[PDB]
Amino acid sequence: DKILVLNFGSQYFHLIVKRLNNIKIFSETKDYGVELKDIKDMNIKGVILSGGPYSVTEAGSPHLKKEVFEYFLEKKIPIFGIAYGMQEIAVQMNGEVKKSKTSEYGCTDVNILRNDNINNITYCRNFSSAMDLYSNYKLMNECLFENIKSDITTVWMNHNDEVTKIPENFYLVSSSENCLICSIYNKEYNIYGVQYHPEVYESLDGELMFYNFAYNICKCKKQFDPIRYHELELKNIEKYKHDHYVIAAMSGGIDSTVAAAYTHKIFKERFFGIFIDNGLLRKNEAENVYTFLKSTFPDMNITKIDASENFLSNLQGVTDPEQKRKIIGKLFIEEFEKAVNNIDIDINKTFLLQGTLYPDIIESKCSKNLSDTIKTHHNLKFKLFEPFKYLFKDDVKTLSRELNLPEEITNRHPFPGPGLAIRVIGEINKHKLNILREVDDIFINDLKQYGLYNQISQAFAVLLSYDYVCVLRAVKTSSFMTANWYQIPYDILDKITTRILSEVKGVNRILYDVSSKPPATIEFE
Amino acid sequence: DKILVLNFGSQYFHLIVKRLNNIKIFSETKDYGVELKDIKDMNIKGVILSGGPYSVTEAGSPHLKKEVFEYFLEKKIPIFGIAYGMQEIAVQMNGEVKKSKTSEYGCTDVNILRNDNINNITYCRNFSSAMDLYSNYKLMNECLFENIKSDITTVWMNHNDEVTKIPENFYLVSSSENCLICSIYNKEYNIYGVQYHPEVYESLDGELMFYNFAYNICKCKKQFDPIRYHELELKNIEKYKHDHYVIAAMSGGIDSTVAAAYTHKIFKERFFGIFIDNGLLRKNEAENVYTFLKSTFPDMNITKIDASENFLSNLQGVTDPEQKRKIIGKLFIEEFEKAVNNIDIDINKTFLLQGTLYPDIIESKCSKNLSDTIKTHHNLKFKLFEPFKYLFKDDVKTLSRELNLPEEITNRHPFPGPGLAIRVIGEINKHKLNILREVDDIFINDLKQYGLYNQISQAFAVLLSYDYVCVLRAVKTSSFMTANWYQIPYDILDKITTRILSEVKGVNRILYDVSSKPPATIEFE
Ligand SMILES: NC(=O)CC[C@H](N)C(=O)O
Ligand SMILES: NC(=O)CC[C@H](N)C(=O)O
Repeated sequence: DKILVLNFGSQYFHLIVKRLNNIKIFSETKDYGVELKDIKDMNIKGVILSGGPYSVTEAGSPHLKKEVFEYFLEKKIPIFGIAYGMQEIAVQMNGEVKKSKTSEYGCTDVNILRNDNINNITYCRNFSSAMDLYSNYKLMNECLFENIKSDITTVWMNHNDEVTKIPENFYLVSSSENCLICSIYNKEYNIYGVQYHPEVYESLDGELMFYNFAYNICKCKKQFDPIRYHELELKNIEKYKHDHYVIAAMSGGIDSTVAAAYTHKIFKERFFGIFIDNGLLRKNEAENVYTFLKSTFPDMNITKIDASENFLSNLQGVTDPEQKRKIIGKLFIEEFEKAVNNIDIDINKTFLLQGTLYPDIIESKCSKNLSDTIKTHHNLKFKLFEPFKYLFKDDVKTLSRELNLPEEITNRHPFPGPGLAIRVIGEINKHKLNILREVDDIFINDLKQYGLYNQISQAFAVLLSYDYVCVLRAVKTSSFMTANWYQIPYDILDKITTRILSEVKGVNRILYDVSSKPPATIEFE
Repeated sequence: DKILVLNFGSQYFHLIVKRLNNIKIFSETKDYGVELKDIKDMNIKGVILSGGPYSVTEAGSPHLKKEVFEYFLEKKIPIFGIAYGMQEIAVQMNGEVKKSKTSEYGCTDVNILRNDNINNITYCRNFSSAMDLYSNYKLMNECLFENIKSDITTVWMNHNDEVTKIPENFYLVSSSENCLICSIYNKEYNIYGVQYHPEVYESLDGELMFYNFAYNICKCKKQFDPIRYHELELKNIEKYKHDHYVIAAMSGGIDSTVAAAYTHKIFKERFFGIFIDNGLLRKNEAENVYTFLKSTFPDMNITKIDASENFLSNLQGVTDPEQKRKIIGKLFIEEFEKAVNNIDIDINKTFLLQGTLYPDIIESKCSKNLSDTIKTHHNLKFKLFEPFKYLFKDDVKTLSRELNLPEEITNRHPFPGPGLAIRVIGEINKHKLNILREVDDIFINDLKQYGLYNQISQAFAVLLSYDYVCVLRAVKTSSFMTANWYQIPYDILDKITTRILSEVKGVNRILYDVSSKPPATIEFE
């Protein structure tokens, strides 16, 4: 089952192939000007159209023959157009493509469209209501996007021309802030179209859309099941389990606690657990995180650090978020090294274990904004060990269940690097932290009691013997650069605010953030 | 139909009579030790028990005979106990009254109880859940409180002993923060009990509960209908319509615009309208308020003032709310006098028209907190003219409809004295006002568009080319010292926040206040 791929001049053409090789599907390359005789004798159950530096309507521009396109639809050959490829599918099928209003380059989020998802569009006036615009186009109920987490997906943009008129009898599937008709799907001829480049590493769900295309749509008979795994990288390092050591910043997050779980199984004695209580943690996490780790991992060597006093004194006076982040970052590297320099081992023979995920890499790769980022800490040059570099968050959740670990660790909302520092606005103090912790803990303990925690991506509190003002944050994260605010039922919401202003001393006003990202952010500072 | 009133030593006993005389019901006085023979020959269709400096259970304390109480219930004579009077009704009917945990003195709000109203109680742990406590007592569906605006009512407290055990087969009707079983009602014997003193001027709904008691419960045949009126005071001043003049601070509020409407009819030429644009007003109120007034009152002499520049320069640097209020107040008296000193008339022969209401007097009388107060401005000694001194807000709404005035003026939320000054936190600027006005106007224009404005007591925005944070305020006011926060439907709420962060330049975050009063307030500063 060879899937045919055609080149139009895309600088990402090899990535299109490399994607197929990672998902272990056979592939054969031909250009955009192949005579039918060369692809008729071959068994082909799919077609892919690449991008190209040319304009889809200008003179001398690369295209396909008229009779070769009428060869696919009759033989039931699913088509897939990328960027310039999508534009080619439009032009040949009575669709109009002209120069766009504004170009698109870099990381970009696109909205999957149902008749339900239409409400999630804010940019209606960019090209002026929600349904007032999508009444001109078709929709449906969700097949390319089978098994996708959210209705958003981060993709790689590189183009200046977009589609202007949807081809004959097509469904509009996706839209972006600067490209309305971004993705299409013909149910009749089983054709898919996309303006972005899913093959690019920056595109998060690129391999997922390819797996659904060739397997679940083109019906290729697999023949290659295992392939890429979290254990493949682990089975590799097994050949170093006596030569070197492995250290890890035990933070308490699911990413660090289930990465250390396997790396302790390999380096049973050569593994060092380093947990640092910066004093910027939540209520009782100074002990509960440590106590839990020692209990669940008895054989694991754990070194607990209390540099909280070194964090407070160094943050005194500092009110600017950037310098507050700069201090915490440049101080975390110190207390970590100092801890490593308490356990005498070969520095040139040791690994740096970092539960790093595929989305974490791109979030750092595609430099957009790093205020809401979680993995912050990502004079000693280590050989970095990131076995989950090609893995997802939902994946890690599955492994943590296989290890008989509780659900408490897999439901735990992602707690960022700088901690409560960017949650205490202005001057930071040990007193303000105490007040914020009392408020934050009540807020969380209730969300658990009434069962809303699991339905929220991330929830916390912000502080704005003086009486202070508190803000309650609760979001529904779709991508690392876009999120909504969770709509807490009022009856439940009322109880929390009632139980905070009554019990906690030092607060007389509670606010709830009702601003989305963009243009806002998850974290205040 | 004489209503019997009994004295126990209350210092407010005459007020109990004075209330009856205002509602024009016949009354006859006897003490707490009347022999039955004196009240049997008299036609009595009601009974009232007053307070007293004594304790209801101590030795030598004033009480009633056992056979005189068994005289009412058989002859169908409705009873009404006040403070010590209520405590007497309890003791004689197998109810227990002991010294309270904490005393109560001054203005106090009490909660009317249904099975619905139980959720409005926050002080459950003062004597620990909502229904967990009121499951021991009885409730019902709302007769003493016929035609009452809210489920709260401001009353006058003076006592140290409260009831501890509800008398045989009684309904619990009201509760306070320091007195659980505050008001009772026996459906069997038609008996009512109250810990507070409704006869006191400070008690807002004192005359209302008396009108329902004697008329709607005791069935007295009226014989006196007109009595107190808004026109009685107006018909009085008619004897000065040539001797003196009348000036009024035209603000734009319903209280000033429908008070000037009548006073212009009397002093057709001797009346002066003074509207001051302090620059702290809402969007376009600098002209819309003036233009409306001149149009609806063509014959009325109106003097428009633009002291906005005198308000800004004087408020520069001032960030403390108290001094911000102190400046505005001490400056409003200046621009008003200066305006009066532009119209040469006899200063010793002029009236000061002030649309003042009965609740406004008590709000100032019972000095609790004046941050949320509306009537703020309440070297020239005038003869004050307050014809609505004994009138309610709901009353004024009825008169403004009789004058064929639009609903726009009767739905207009009460806009306070200091204006947008206490809504711009910190340094005040002409720039910040522009940004706040754009946000506030959008917020209001939407509440009108989606029809929530009328269901809200008061709604506005607060600001916290720099990007600033905005807070949206929307409350359900029950009393001038207690209020909830309105629960805006999310779909509607989402649109507003979406339309502010997109259209308004200078804001990147929107918050919504979810704190009630107490312990918070309506206004930030
Ligand atoms: N990457 C691309 O395909 C961009 C090519 C060309 N600029 C276009 O408008 O499509
Ligand atoms: N005003 C009153 O009736 C108070 C009297 C007395 N102190 C009591 O506890 O009732």
